[PDB]
Amino acid sequence: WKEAKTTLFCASDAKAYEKECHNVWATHACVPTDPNPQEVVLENVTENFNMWKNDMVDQMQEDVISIWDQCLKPCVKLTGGSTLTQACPKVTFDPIPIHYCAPAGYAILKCNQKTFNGKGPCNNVSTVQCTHGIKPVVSTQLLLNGSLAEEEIVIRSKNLRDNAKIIIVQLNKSVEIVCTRPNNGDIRQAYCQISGRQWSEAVNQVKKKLKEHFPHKQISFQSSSGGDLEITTHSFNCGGEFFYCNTSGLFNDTISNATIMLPCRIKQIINMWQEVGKAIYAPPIKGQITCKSDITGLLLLRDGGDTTDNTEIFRPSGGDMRDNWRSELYKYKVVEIK
Amino acid sequence: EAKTTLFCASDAKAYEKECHNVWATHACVPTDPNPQEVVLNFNMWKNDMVDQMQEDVISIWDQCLKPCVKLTGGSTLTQACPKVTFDPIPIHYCAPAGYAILKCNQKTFNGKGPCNNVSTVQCTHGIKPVVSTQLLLNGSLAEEEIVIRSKNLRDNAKIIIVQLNKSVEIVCTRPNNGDIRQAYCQISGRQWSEAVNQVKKKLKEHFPHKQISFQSSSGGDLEITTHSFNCGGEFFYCNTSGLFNDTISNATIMLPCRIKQIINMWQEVGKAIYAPPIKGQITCKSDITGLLLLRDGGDTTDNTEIFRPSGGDMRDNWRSELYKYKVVE
Amino acid sequence: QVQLVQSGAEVKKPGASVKVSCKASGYTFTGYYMHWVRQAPGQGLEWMGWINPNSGGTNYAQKFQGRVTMTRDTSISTAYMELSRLRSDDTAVYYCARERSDFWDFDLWGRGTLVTVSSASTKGPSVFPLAPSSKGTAALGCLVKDYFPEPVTVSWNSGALTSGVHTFPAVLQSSGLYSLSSVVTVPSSSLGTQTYICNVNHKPSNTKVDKRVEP
Amino acid sequence: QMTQSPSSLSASVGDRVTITCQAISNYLNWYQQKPGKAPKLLIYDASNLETGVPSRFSGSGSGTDFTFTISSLQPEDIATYYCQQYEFIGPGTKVDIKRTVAAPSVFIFPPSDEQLKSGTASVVCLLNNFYPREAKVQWKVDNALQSGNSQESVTEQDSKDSTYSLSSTLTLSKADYEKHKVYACEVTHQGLSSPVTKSFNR
Ligand SMILES: *[C@@H]1O[C@H](CO)[C@@H](O[C@@H]2O[C@H](CO)[C@@H](O[C@@H]3O[C@H](CO[C@H]4O[C@H](CO[C@H]5O[C@H](CO)[C@@H](O)[C@H](O)[C@@H]5O)[C@@H](O)[C@H](O)[C@@H]4O)[C@@H](O)[C@H](O[C@H]4O[C@H](CO)[C@@H](O)[C@H](O)[C@@H]4O[C@H]4O[C@H](CO)[C@@H](O)[C@H](O)[C@@H]4O[C@H]4O[C@H](CO)[C@@H](O)[C@H](O)[C@@H]4O)[C@@H]3O)[C@H](O)[C@H]2NC(C)=O)[C@H](O)[C@H]1NC(C)=O
Ligand SMILES: *[C@@H]1O[C@H](CO)[C@@H](O[C@@H]2O[C@H](CO)[C@@H](O)[C@H](O)[C@H]2NC(C)=O)[C@H](O)[C@H]1NC(C)=O
Ligand SMILES: *[C@@H]1O[C@H](CO)[C@@H](O)[C@H](O)[C@H]1NC(C)=O
Ligand SMILES: *[C@@H]1O[C@H](CO)[C@@H](O)[C@H](O)[C@H]1NC(C)=O
Ligand SMILES: *[C@@H]1O[C@H](CO)[C@@H](O)[C@H](O)[C@H]1NC(C)=O
Ligand SMILES: *[C@@H]1O[C@H](CO)[C@@H](O)[C@H](O)[C@H]1NC(C)=O
Ligand SMILES: *[C@@H]1O[C@H](CO)[C@@H](O)[C@H](O)[C@H]1NC(C)=O
Ligand SMILES: *[C@@H]1O[C@H](CO)[C@@H](O)[C@H](O)[C@H]1NC(C)=O
Ligand SMILES: *[C@@H]1O[C@H](CO)[C@@H](O)[C@H](O)[C@H]1NC(C)=O
Repeated sequence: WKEAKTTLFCASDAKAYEKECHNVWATHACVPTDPNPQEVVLENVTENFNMWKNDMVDQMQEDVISIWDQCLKPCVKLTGGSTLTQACPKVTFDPIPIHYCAPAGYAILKCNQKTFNGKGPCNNVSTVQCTHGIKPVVSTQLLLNGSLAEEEIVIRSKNLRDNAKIIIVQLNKSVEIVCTRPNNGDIRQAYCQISGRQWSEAVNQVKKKLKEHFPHKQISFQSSSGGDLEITTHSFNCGGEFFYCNTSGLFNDTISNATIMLPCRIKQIINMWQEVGKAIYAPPIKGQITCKSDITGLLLLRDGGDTTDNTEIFRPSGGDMRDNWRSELYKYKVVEIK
Repeated sequence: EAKTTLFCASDAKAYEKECHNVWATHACVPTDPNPQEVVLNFNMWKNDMVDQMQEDVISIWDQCLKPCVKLTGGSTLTQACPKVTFDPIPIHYCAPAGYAILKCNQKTFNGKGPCNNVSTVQCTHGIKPVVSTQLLLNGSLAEEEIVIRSKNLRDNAKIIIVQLNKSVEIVCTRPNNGDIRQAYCQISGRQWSEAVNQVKKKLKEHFPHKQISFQSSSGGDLEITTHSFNCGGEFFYCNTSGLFNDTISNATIMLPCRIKQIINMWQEVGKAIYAPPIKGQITCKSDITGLLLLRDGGDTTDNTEIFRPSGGDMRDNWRSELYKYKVVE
Repeated sequence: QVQLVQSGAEVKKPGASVKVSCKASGYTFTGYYMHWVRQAPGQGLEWMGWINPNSGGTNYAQKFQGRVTMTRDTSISTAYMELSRLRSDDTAVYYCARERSDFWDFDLWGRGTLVTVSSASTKGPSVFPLAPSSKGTAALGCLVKDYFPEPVTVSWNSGALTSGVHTFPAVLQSSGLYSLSSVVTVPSSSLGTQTYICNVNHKPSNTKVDKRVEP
Repeated sequence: QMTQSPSSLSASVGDRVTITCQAISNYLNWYQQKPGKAPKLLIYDASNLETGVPSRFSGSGSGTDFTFTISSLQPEDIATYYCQQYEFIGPGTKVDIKRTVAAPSVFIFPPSDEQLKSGTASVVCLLNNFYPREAKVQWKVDNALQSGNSQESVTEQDSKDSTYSLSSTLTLSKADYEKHKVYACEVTHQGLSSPVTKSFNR
């Protein structure tokens, strides 16, 4: 129909009785889900989508800031101007699926093209009230608990020729990953388990898809070049605790066809994504902390400058969580029906 | 005493772009230059005037504060959402002909009982329709001493409206550009600590042999668990953990706030979504003139009676201003 | 005279096939076993297998079993080698060679064919003159820029001019495209007197150039 | 499985050069492979000299130990030498010549008007017929050093006069190119007592 920008509303299945933080935020923020939604296919039609200029992405970012403002309150928040102390309550933390919905007079177009690269024309289109359920999972390097590509791996970037612009990868087959900090030893020490055969195969498939976009070059995977730890490690939050995981064993040109162990630390001193600054959080809760997650996508950064061995080097990256939302919101735009 | 339709008058200016003026001119007649007070049993909890004003304030907001989306179980509604200049202006609600408005001049009327010093006036004083929870803003103060008002103090389910002797200033600000939703309130810890004891003291008069404790909200809608209000068209929600605290700081007190686009409406059951906040510095310097408290029920542990902020029913807000007024035929 | 002539250099996308042909002249084709040997860039020689032209019968190295196919057409004295499911490490020069005796002495080799396994895509060279103004021996040349894949051959004056020619190895640019120079030192006296043309041939794109190099 | 030693060796013209191959016997054949060409069979059945091959090359064997000898190394003998037994081939031995230091001739080439009209500018410096192989070219523009701007390439050792040649190539956009006037390359070699510099005006 007609592209337009407005204020969408969120719907979720949060429960008023549930003490978990995503629920608590959503019960106020969001209305309930429609049990039977109406999707109207357009047969042959063409619309242009731009995942990189999508007002829906910017809305989820402001939303996830609002969630974390309530869930994850740090003991000390450091800003260049100031240092601040506040209450540090531990909380129950498990991301729950969020739907973003169009109000009256507006609709959300959904691209059904099975392998849309995300900026350009869409062949198959439908109109919906709401997006699918998107879990606001904050993470770097590996994209977790998201949606998979229907047909084949897709590579998405604002400018592939520009090395500085992040690469969002969508996988064909998800790979399981389990990170656990066992019950009490070093209470900050943790580990992650990955099937090397499954991850090694996943890598080749993305490497092969990458080679199509750089036909000249050979494709190398390597450990992060450097920067803030949030980015140089696979960083995420599990049960309110911030995990930082060594993915040197993941981004390697020679990967083990065996079970892979990644070392992790629970960190109290972190760099915020929400704003530039540093936060200090409370020491971990007691007991077993575990996350069994689905790796469904990647965030990569390609090395700049002249290639030494006619090799293009790609290293895990991240940091701007909007890209995380783009990995899910690429196929939607808001249009005002007339 | 009779039930009728009062009419409102205000100091509205026809040239003013501020919405309370704009609503007031079409809705409201001019202030009477020459008011008459003629010296000569009331209930603030059973007063038709409150139900009238509530409709007015709904009416004000419908014209001033149109949310971009109104979310109702049946439906979504979308409408023009223009930002506006917002500063409540005092409204005088007046009796139609053949009717008069009685005024309690009583030194300390609890608001349910008999008033001795009565007068007749055509109009009530100018009341600002400040919509808020937990803290009462920009209203009227008690003349003699802090006043406790309830339908029943023995029934913990009935709200407690406290009217203050001496106002406490509150300044809430979103600084000029960071998280544009982030805001803060500044209150003098010394001023507030004294105020609490002076209200804690008055309370011990109704609950003898018990200690008086202040604690944070028990739970409910966010509107009620925080101190919520509108400042310059933007909706503030402020964490009063530092205010309702048995051990308040002598030092300066800073409350964390958020500017919120999604609110639960007090006008009706539903949710409204408003536009993102304006650019620039947003600040409200207000005078805290009263409290909305709820007393904990049950057998007392440590012989302490616990009180917590409450609200949500905006009629309770007007009852804090209309208590001394009755309509007569 | 006694010779093996192979097909020209190739580029093929990964996963594709390549066929190399080898045509033998000046001996009885049926008499000797023909072998194929490949050589990756900068590396040593790797035997791929042999074929018997009487039988058409083959023997392939285990490394390439199921990927290589050796056939022959004794009618035109031609042996064919086909490698399937190419992978980038299959980029190499492929040679056909005759086994002279059961010493496995390969007395006769083809000039060898380069096979670049690469997803995309052929580009003809731009050929720019390297004019000479400096001075009793002057240098001139040809810049053969931005072509793909290897190889290009450069000669001067259609082969008449050979003394003092240096064709450099190609360097692989940051663009993935190759580039090389061919120079020649000549008598300075020659520069007005004699025409200089460099002949650049890039068969993978069927690009052929004659470029006069002027003062 | 095949061994070969040494990997490479330098030798003066006329020297005695000996190569060793380590493998039961038989049979063992020796090949010479020059740059860009196919192998050429020299020695077959360990000791037998192929027809038409100079008498200076020879081979010897005992058991599973073999050796290949050039009695008097000539300039055209720059090549790699491979032993082989059936399918298996040794990693090969690279033989290059040692010679008296030779200075390079130096020439510099401005970008062509052809190339300019397309928007890029390649400047080329030539080092011609020098020895040893070690050499150092650095680019100056208007007295300004450059880095990462250029690529260089070296010929194989010359079969007649045993020298090398070297090309260094300066590439930059037509925009940058016209932002300057004087373009120079500075060659440093053991043959040159003071480092030579060649240059021109845009
Ligand atoms: C990607 O997505 C994946 C899936 O989509 C994510 O993986 C999911 O992760 C969530 C957790 O984030 C999992 O759900 C959780 O399961 C927890 C464990 O569930 C089992 O264990 C229960 C208890 O075990 C004992 O008791 C049973 C008897 O019933 C006995 O058999 C057993 O042997 C053992 O002794 C068991 O009863 C269950 O049925 C399961 O077997 C479960 O405990 C979690 O419940 C949490 O959270 C929920 C809301 O999510 C609450 O309703 C619960 O009360 C409980 O919360 C407690 O923990 C909080 C944090 O510590 C507290 O602060 C809470 O207030 C609460 O604490 C209370 O309860 C404690 C007693 O348990 C008391 O000690 C306290 O004082 C309080 O009373 C939850 O259901 C999914 O299982 C999992 N899915 C998969 C497929 O694995 C993954 O996380 C995602 N990754 C990312 C990055 O997003
Ligand atoms: C309480 O009343 C005063 C006005 O009586 C309000 O102060 C106004 O504040 C706005 C911005 O907040 C300013 O732009 C106006 O200039 C002020 N007007 C006056 C008359 O001072 C104050 O904001 C009110 N507080 C609340 C919570 O509504
Ligand atoms: C802020 O408010 C939330 C709920 O409104 C409450 O849980 C929290 O404890 C408050 N802040 C502090 C410091 O307690
Ligand atoms: C998944 O996509 C890849 C392309 O990256 C493709 O090679 C692979 O066969 C696909 N497999 C399935 C089951 O979709
Ligand atoms: C682990 O990560 C660190 C920092 O993120 C990195 O320097 C290191 O190389 C990784 N592990 C190993 C074994 O190198
Ligand atoms: C990482 O690389 C090294 C070699 O570089 C290898 O030995 C190691 O097993 C690799 N690990 C994984 C998990 O890929
Ligand atoms: C198995 O592991 C080796 C490295 O140990 C690797 O080279 C090979 O490709 C792997 N193959 C599979 C099918 O995983
Ligand atoms: C105000 O009232 C309080 C008690 O309600 C009393 O303690 C205080 O002295 C009064 N102050 C003034 C100035 O009237
Ligand atoms: C409120 O009380 C908490 C502890 O109960 C204390 O840490 C905090 O400083 C108090 N805040 C104020 C403003 O008194």
